Amino acid sequence: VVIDPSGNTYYNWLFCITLPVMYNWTMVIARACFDELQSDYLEYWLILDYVSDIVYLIDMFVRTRTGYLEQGLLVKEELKLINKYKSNLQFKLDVLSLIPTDLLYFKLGWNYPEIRLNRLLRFSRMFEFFQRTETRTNYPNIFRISNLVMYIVIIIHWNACVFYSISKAIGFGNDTWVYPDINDPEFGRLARKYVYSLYWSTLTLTTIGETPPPVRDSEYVFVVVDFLIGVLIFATIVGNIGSMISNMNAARAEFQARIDAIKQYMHFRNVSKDMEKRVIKWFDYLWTNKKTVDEKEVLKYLPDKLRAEIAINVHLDTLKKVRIFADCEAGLLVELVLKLQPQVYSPGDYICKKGDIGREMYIIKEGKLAVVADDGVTQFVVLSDGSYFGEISILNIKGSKAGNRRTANIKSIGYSDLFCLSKDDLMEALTEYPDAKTMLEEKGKQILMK
Amino acid sequence: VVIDPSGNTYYNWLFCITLPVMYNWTMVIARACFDELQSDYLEYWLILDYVSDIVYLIDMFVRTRTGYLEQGLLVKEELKLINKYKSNLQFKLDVLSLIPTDLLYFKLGWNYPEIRLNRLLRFSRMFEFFQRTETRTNYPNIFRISNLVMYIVIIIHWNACVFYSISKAIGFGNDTWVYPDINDPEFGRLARKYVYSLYWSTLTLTTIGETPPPVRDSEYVFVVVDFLIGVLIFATIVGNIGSMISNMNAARAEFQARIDAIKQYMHFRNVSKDMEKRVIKWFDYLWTNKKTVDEKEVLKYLPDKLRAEIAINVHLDTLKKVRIFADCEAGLLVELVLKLQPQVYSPGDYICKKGDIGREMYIIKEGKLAVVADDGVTQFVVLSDGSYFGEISILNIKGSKAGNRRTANIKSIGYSDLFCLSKDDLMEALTEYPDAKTMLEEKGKQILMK
Amino acid sequence: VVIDPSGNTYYNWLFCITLPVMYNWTMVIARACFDELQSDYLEYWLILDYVSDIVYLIDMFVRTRTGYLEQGLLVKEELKLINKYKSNLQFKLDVLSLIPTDLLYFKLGWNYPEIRLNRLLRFSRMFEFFQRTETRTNYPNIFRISNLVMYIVIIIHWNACVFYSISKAIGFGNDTWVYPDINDPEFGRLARKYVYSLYWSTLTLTTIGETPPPVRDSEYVFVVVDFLIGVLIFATIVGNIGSMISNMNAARAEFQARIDAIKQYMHFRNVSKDMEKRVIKWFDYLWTNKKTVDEKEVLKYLPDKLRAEIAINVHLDTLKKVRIFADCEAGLLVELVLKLQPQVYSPGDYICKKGDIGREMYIIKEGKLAVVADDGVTQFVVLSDGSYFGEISILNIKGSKAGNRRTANIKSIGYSDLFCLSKDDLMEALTEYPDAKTMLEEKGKQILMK
Amino acid sequence: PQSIDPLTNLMYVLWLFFVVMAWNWNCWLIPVRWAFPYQTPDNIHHWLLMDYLCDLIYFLDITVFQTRLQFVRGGDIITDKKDMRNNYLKSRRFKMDLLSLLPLDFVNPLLRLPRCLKYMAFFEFNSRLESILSKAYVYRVIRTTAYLLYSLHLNSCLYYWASAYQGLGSTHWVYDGVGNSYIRCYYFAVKTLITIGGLPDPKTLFEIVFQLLNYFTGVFAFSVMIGQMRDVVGAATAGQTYYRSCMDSTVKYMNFYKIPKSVQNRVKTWYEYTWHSQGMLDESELMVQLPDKMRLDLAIDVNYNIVSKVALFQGCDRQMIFDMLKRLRSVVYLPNDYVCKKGEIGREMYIIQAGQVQVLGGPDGKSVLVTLKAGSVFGEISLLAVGGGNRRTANVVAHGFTNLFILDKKDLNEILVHYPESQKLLRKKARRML
Ligand SMILES: Nc1nc2c(ncn2[C@@H]2O[C@@H]3COP(=O)(O)O[C@H]3[C@H]2O)c(=O)[nH]1
Ligand SMILES: Nc1nc2c(ncn2[C@@H]2O[C@@H]3COP(=O)(O)O[C@H]3[C@H]2O)c(=O)[nH]1
Ligand SMILES: Nc1nc2c(ncn2[C@@H]2O[C@@H]3COP(=O)(O)O[C@H]3[C@H]2O)c(=O)[nH]1
Ligand SMILES: Nc1nc2c(ncn2[C@@H]2O[C@@H]3COP(=O)(O)O[C@H]3[C@H]2O)c(=O)[nH]1
Repeated sequence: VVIDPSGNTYYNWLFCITLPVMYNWTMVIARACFDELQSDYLEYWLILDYVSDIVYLIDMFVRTRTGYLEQGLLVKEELKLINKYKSNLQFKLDVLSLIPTDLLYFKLGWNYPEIRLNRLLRFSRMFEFFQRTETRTNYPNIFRISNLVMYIVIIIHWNACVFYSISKAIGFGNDTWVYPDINDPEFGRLARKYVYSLYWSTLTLTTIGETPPPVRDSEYVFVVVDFLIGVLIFATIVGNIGSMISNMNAARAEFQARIDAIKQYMHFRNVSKDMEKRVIKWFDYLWTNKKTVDEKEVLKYLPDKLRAEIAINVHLDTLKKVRIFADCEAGLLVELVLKLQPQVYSPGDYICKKGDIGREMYIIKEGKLAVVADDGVTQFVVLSDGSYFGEISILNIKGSKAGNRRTANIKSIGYSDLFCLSKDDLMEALTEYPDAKTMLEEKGKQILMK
Repeated sequence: VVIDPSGNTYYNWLFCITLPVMYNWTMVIARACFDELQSDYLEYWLILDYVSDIVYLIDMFVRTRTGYLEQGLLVKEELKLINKYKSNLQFKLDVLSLIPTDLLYFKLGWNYPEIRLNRLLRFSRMFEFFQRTETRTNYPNIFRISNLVMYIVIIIHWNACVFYSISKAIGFGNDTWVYPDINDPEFGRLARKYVYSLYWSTLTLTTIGETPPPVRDSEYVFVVVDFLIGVLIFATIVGNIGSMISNMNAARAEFQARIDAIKQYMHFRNVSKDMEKRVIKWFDYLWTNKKTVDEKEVLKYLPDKLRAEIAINVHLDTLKKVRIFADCEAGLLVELVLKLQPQVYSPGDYICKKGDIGREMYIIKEGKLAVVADDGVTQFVVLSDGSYFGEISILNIKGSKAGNRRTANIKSIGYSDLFCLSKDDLMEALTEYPDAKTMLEEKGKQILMK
Repeated sequence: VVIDPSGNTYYNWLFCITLPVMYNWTMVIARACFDELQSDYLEYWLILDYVSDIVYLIDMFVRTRTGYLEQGLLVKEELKLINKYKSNLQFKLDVLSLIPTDLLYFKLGWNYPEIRLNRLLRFSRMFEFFQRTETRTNYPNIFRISNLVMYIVIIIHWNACVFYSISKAIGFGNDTWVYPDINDPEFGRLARKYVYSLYWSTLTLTTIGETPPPVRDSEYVFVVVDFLIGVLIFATIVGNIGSMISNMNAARAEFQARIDAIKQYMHFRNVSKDMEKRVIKWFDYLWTNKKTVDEKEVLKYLPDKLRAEIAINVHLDTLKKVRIFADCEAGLLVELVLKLQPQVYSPGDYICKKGDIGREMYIIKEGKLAVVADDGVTQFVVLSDGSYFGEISILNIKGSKAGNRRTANIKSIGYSDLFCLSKDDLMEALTEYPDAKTMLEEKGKQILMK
Repeated sequence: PQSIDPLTNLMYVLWLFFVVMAWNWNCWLIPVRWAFPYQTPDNIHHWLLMDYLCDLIYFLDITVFQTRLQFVRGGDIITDKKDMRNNYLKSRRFKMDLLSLLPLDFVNPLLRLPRCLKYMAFFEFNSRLESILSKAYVYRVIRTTAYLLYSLHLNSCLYYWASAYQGLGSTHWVYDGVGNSYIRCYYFAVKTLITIGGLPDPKTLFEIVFQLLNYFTGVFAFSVMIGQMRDVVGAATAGQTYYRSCMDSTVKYMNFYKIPKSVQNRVKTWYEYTWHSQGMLDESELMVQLPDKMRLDLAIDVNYNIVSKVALFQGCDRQMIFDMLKRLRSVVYLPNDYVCKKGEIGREMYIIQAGQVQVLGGPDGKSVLVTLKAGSVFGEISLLAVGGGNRRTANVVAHGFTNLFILDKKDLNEILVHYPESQKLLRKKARRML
């Protein structure tokens, strides 16, 4: 065997089949419409055509060898793959694209390469490669812009070829609208022919005009049709690129929209300038360290298994430093990693207050936190990263005062990026391992007796 | 009987009446402005106009026979239908359409066919047919794009007629802006007249220019007004076409935005290459097997009974394969099939694990799941489609060995799509019919002892 | 020390370093392409370049003084800042920018200003200043308009310089497409050269045409590429403008859609005309007084302490008037204001009805309350802003005339906006402050005595 | 009248329309008089009379008319004559109007540019015209069109000023000097801001600079107008687009699983009927956006009277009734569809908001025991049961498209735990019938 379509090997072949398909979509019509392009480089075009046909045979062999999913499992039986490929429309499209029409070279002559206007029917491989690349690549917006620009270039090139063909059918130099006479030394060059056709197609499709007016009825009709194509088909792709470039920074746009909403609220409510400055400073801190993205609303579309694996992988350094789990067997961390809720606190913020009925336990991942006195000046113990706290009020223990209240108050010396484990969710996980329960209770009694 | 508007015969008659309306909106103004088109094919236009008037009369009759929905019920008696039609504005519009203005052909000659502009007041029938066609067809966005392109064609054709009539009023060949002299044999042809008028209409509406500038105040006013129309009306329709094209790929745009957000999150957090490739493989699998669409969001606004009718047909094989459901429940399955939510599991993962709290019951749709002891080196048995598991953690048996915890773990080989049945949803759907549950306690009694 | 990034002095230096980057990104290519611009103002350009290099050196020094955050604490150690700055790519970019290439002026003459193109690599400071401005400005959409306009001006200026360089390489006056001969005193003016190049670039990049057609093949290629780039740029402009417009009308169009939806709901449901009129007047009052925005959705991204003190600052006039806030405890309000949900009531509405079980306690910030009898005419007592009621039903008293019931018919005279506070959340706050609890119960007993 | 309120009293709308016409005359007629020579001494008296009439309208509005508007202060509408005048004096719009009316004697029409500063009256007029008339999107289209026309107007005036500065007929770029002399400059403006092209090329430096700046300004201006038009037509058809998108999403969902055409036709018919009757696809989505008091009042108006009549619900707390109405869900049943089936249990209370249902009885059904109309309530006894111990005695079939408000068990039961007196009263009523 199978090719494993979800694997990297199948994707690597998708690029190797996209090149002949793009060449057939690009240069077959160019050779068909520009006679000098086909005639001058006939050996090169024959070599490229043979290479593309060979890659087409290899692609058909791969599609016979590729494995689909039945009952959720990959199919390794060869005959089943043959039946699945042949029953699909893709086999018919590949066969129709690979009908050998080169024999018509012996009938219609070497100057008719439009007989290969079936080999671009295998656009499905190119579209599949574009769909797979868009998921795989690290720059999806850049790739989407490049793909749509490639579509624009293909459309303009095809319109240039069509305009040159219409000039050829009507006759070069017969009218002011058509391409000038081939006998002209300046306009007889193949490069000049192609680039003036491209210039005319660019003017017509990009709604510029600035072309000689049509003289014949067919010329007027084709100009109307091509301007309608430029207004409808071309300009829609143009607007899509405009929206995609405008929406490259979607997360930044959402963050800025939040900033505008909060600033408009503060301006309407006549909030003091100091508070507005503090809000601006907080949001600058959020944006500078890339804390503006929320993985609760981003990873919620992922499955719970894969989301839990990502949460384990991202925070692998900070949970191993926590002494309440990942110690006896390094297996408890899997259950409570999904229940971690990340919170960010400003400096000078009292995360825990004395006497409050805390409904959660806070696990420090980033930032330095201080155990504060009653006045707010004297700090006893400075808590570094990986140090758990707030575990007294979550569970009641016998022989303790203020079981549902915090024994001490905790403030953040600087910015702290710490998780908060809820009271109810920890009870479900802690009942599995009694040793962790009694260790937590012993530590709580040790810190509560004084 | 009576004609039901929701019936197929009403849609067929809408199609049959739209063609006279489209013919009147296209050809009446063309014959009014291009007089030769009125004179050359008078024996054809008279027959077509009489046929259109006959079909208009038959449509007027149909509207005295079709029913209307009052209190959610269709009216059957003819007298109330006649009164409802005659009391509506549509009867006045139809009467104004079928006013015998063709008798002015005797006074005004055959040269002036613009006496049939009153017959464009049946635009409501054409708009209603276009509205009804959108819901009926399988490709509605494509039809809407085609309808907007048709509206563009109508506007361009009408502008061409207006430009030709204005040139006729000013004088042919008088100026460089107007249509040239008819006595010229190149521009004297009716086809040339209409095609050049369409050329001017297309370039002026699409804001192309590339036309001779106006030289008179009236010409300047018409040119300014027509570019105003092209900016305000034409560009609005083009933007609507772009909007429908965007709505074609709205699901694609949203899913790719989710993928881009997840990848951008994973890019900043420095997630390992294996996890990133696993996420990419999962999303590529979702795209390849067309599992991106979720039935919860799609079927959000539906009645419970209608959603049951939909969901029974989709999941007919699975609920008939399971022994306990659709064989002994006798109506409970209708309640279950709404509460079941689809979920997909990657190969090799553990859907459920020993010692973990179970909040939902799992029903296999198209997956291959196995029962393993600790690690998965050996499998006791494989679970095919329709087999159910995970009901023990939902409800417990009297004298249960374990309470509110999972007895065994199920590993997923291959990509398994399967239903999930939440504990509270199962409680709601199970308290209604306690009778069929005794098989579930029987199975729990058999499997907990071993 | 060190310079904090969040401080205003870092913003000031961002502006003072963006100014030479503004100068370098625009004028360097202009002097490189327009040789008369460099030759005539050589003293001014040398002075400005030396000033820009000095500012670049000071910016490199400031980057060493800029303090990042480790464990959420500002890094005030000089050696750590030096090691952190030099490790980043920005240090390499700053070194490349400040590489001395003015010494190449001796080898290459005074007519080669493009040796300073390495100084364009400090664009990061420019973009950092521009994104810092967008967050802190009070007019974000005006700044976005200015940013987009300046970007378009920069790109048009660069394309004008490219066109002038292409004309210089081809030769002035050799073709009609290139810039005309510089020996002609009208075309030889430097202002004329720059202005016509900018005009050509504006025409090409904003898709207008109105330029002489290309003569050479290279001119055709450059014009096609420039037109395609200009189409993409115009699309980006249109997308940015539409997004900005959508954002501005985000709240207003949503509110108008809500108005249309509620009107259609009332027309469908046969809602009484009095209630319909009252609801339309209610929505008009909400929109005119700008009370349609909600504090929960806008401020949910803020920290809990920051949001709490913002809610204190907005409602500072009414919280001090309440007898429970800033009267005895002076500090209960900071933790209790988060639990207050704002609500609006139309004239004639009933806040509470005698004989109904109490759910929340009401705090008045604006509006007038009637406290009407059962007849609907007489009022026992009028309630003003900053008052509280509805607390004696939710408070539990052993001896009460009415048990857990409202004791009066509260009527809003007109459009009263209140804060509702749930009973259980109040009991969470009341237990921590027994002094606040006792006086509240005493007031309840006193008001229940009569 | 001494006191005038903006919400009603359409004479206020009419006067404010006259003020907007005066402001439009000032905004549109100052640039065409400053640039063009149309302000000839032959008809200078007409221009002076129109300007004096517009100034009279401005003076009347600022002095005698605006001070009569009643305002809300702390939720209370103030009717006193002195208080309205004081709040007007404290208002920003009176300061803007007073800055608009300034005496500039010095005939130059460029001295009346303060009169264009009375723009808040136009925005207020826009707000009320969005309020008074239904289908307000056409007024927004007209307003965006007027903005585009005013931009073209200003560009034409600037172009004529530039042409007169260089001299009419001096070269091809400037206005040549024959014709209406305004439609030509408006043609230049419409071909410049929208950037059609086709205009004569500029020769001199001033002309090239003006053409450059005009094209660059017009690119952003044209983008602004097309964005405003696109936003307006999107907001006008936002509900239609959303309903269509949901409908085709459902259609492609049923087509993906090869669902037979009968079920698909039923779903499409339900979608069409719901969109044509309700005007919206969901009711709870609109309900949750409204305030709690407004949602409760809407619940009381529609069906509190219907709920109050039924005997089982009698004796309840008033808030007990008010809470259940907020949880009634509107469901549309197609014609010839069974709302209730014999042989299956019932847990759903059915309130017929619209349409009629038929109760089926006799041998093998096929007979109408009763035809319950709108406002009839059936299935209430199914609510008060232990759960699964009750059955539908007869088939209930929707005779037509019927809209029913439904309340179901375990949704009423969670309201019972809120009110214990209602809990025990309903338990006593339930055990009394059984
Ligand atoms: N009382 C007390 N708490 C400490 C000390 N060191 C760390 N803590 C943590 O600070 C936390 C504050 O909230 P809790 O009382 O819930 O739990 C407390 C402990 O987890 C200490 O020395 N004394
Ligand atoms: N314990 C056990 N469970 C099984 C077996 N075969 C299938 N299962 C199912 O696996 C499920 C795992 O979750 P539960 O313990 O809730 O319920 C379990 C059973 O439904 C088996 O042989 N032993
Ligand atoms: N009983 C009573 N309550 C009043 C009076 N004036 C104001 N109130 C307040 O109105 C409130 C209505 O709800 P509650 O009965 O809970 O509490 C009531 C009191 O707080 C009064 O004169 N008598
Ligand atoms: N069985 C029966 N039901 C009727 C009749 N008339 C009205 N109904 C209503 O039909 C309803 C069907 O469901 P329920 O049994 O809950 O309640 C029934 C009554 O409300 C009748 O004559 N016979």
